[PDB]
Amino acid sequence: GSSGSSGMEPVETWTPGKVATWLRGLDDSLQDYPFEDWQLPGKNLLQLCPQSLEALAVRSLGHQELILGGVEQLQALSSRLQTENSGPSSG
Repeated sequence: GSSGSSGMEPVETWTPGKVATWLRGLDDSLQDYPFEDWQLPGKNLLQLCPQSLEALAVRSLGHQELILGGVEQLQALSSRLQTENSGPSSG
């Protein structure tokens, strides 16, 4: 099925077609990289590394820090503690 911007699903589940949107937004310096081609799934987006990115023509550090940095925040919101049953309440 398809959800309508309802709920904050984990990135580890996100599809390799949405990431491109989350990557292009991060910054323009990255908007250049062929995301639509990267076809990289979320499960891999949260398990990325400075040794792999290189393969995608991402050797430069500055660019790595930009992404890797934001990913660190995702791994958190994505990796929850038995949220299925009960999770944190923001209020």
